[PDB]
Amino acid sequence: PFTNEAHMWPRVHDQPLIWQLLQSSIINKLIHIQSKENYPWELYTDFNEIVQYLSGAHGNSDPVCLFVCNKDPDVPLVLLQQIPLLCYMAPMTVKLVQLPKSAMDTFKSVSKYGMLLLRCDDRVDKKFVSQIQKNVDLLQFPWLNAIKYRPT
Amino acid sequence: MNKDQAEKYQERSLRQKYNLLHVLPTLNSRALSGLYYKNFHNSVKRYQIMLPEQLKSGKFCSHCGCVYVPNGDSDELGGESMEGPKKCIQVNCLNCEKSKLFEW
Amino acid sequence: MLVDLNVPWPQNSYADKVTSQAVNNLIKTLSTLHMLGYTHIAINFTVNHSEKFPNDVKLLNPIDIKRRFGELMDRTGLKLYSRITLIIDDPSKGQSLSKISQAFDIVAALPISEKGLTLSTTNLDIDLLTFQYGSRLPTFLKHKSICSCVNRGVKLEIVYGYALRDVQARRQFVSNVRSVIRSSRSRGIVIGSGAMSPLECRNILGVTSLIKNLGLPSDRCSKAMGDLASLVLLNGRLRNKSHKQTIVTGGGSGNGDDVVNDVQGIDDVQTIKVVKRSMDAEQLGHASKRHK
RNA sequence: AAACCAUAGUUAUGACGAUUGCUCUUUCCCGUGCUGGAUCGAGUAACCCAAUGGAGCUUACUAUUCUUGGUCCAUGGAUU
RNA sequence: AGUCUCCCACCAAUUCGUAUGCGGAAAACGUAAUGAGAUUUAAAAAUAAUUGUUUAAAUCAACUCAUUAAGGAGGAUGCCC
Ligand SMILES: [Mg+2]
Ligand SMILES: [Zn+2]
Repeated sequence: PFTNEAHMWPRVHDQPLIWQLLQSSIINKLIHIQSKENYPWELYTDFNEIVQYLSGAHGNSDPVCLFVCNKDPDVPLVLLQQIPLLCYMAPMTVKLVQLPKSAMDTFKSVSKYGMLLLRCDDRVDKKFVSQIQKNVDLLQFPWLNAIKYRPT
Repeated sequence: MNKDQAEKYQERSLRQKYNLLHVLPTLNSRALSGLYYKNFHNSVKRYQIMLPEQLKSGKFCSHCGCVYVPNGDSDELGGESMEGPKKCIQVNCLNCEKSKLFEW
Repeated sequence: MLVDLNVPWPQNSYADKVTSQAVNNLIKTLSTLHMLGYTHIAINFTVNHSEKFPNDVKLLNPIDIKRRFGELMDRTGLKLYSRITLIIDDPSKGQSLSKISQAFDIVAALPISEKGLTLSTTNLDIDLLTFQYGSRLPTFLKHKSICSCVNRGVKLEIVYGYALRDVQARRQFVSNVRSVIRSSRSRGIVIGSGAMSPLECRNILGVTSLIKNLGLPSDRCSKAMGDLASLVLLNGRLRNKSHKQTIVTGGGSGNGDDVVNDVQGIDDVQTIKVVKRSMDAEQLGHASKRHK
């Protein structure tokens, strides 16, 4: 497949109760001041630096965790075109995660656009990324399989 | 030709064409990229089956015909740059020097 | 290279059972043809179109090239082909050529009427058009039809072996052959010998003398017996063995394994050719540089 | 009741003999060479034929079943 | 040879009174310069004539269509000078 299984990324329903708690953490981040948001935690919220950090500028930390609001209308199809191939080709282990409910567009309302990648090495970040690697992991390359482009 | 064996042959031919449209030269050689793109489209036109718009939008290039790809098999990247909006979102490639922009 | 395409089989209908004396006489005449000199021989099997054709495949070909002719060919050194002549007079509904053409190699016709002649020249997929040199001609043969049929394919066949049968038959044979040569513009002419015994066979020079006395030049006779015979054999071999001249299951590496030449190698119950691996990707492309 | 008229005219253009010329191959000679000369041979083809006259276009022809001129980001060999 | 086209009486004009790239009485006629095109096209195919194959679809070559009215004078550019 090329984008066929790119529809079905996440498969767990234990997600929401801890997800809006993750948005509570997002509030904790964003309520300090322009600098003290990224003071303890590396958060990036600009598509330019989003792609520049994955281009190969710095390779310090392997685990990167990127989060996008998608699988819903009222969203840039043109920009959701190319982000999974970008996070896969990146040499860093980038765990792309897609918000599971469309009503969580408060994310769109708060940071910039509904895009946010972080450098997951802080002890709470990996404290839960070790519980999310248990949860979901699905990322392949279309050049390898290319057996289910879109038949039938 | 039996219809049941003809359908299977059709899917097999489509699979083989899309697979050959991938690995080394369709990525590197823009000539072969355009050639195999034209061949695949002339093959899907003869069957008269609609193509999925979700991929049809961002499928390939319009100047040479390479897969729009940014950076188990390490390969070449299709798109060298992908800026922010800066006024409006655009995407550029290496194989040629033209860029395609879409509006939000 | 000499080709004889009109060796008759001692049988007309499927109700007949051929005795051992007839196949022994055929063995003797094949040995006779090999003694003086010949390259290709294709035996003929005449049958009528009106009667019902048996609804079988493995019983339609009563030749058995592999059992007896395959037993004698290793001592003889030539190849045999199966040919059938469809004698058609009226357009009846019995028509299942899709099986006889695929079971046999070369399919010819022997029309008696004008409508049958026209339909066999236009629509019927055949290889040779033979006329009854024993009987009279149906009507006045035209030029444009024969020329367009030669340009389209099927050529005419002259059977000089029939003139050795009777005394009154030679006059009608000559009267038919001269008209055929005049109406065919001497382009699509293939000569054959319809002899049932080795007693009525001749040398290539005797055939040349007879045909040049009939009216056709000698160089054209040699050309038609050398290249026009090989081409009419190739047509009937490729239209059956291969597809409609697009993909051939025979691969000629040198100059002996050809679709018409190689007959013991190519399987017939199927169309595969099991050959050991001789072409990989690591060998040098230039044959002059490629050495084993 | 005719207007009847073709440097072929109504489906006729027949039978052979002789001479010159052209293609390749066989050899000789002067001065490498010459639209050179002389023998030993073969070939002079194929497409097809008028029916009142002229022009244009298209379609059949030339493989030991006559020939000629040029071109080729076609391949094959050699030198720089 | 061919189921192709046209001339073989005129008409200061209901009679193609057509100064339309050139030649031509006409021609479903020859050729010249430029741009583009391929059942996704103006139109050729895998839902008037002719030709066995019957334009092209790396580049060249070939087909189709779309533009360029005749003569004299002035200025600019390029070549021998
Ligand atoms: Mg005539
Ligand atoms: Zn390009």
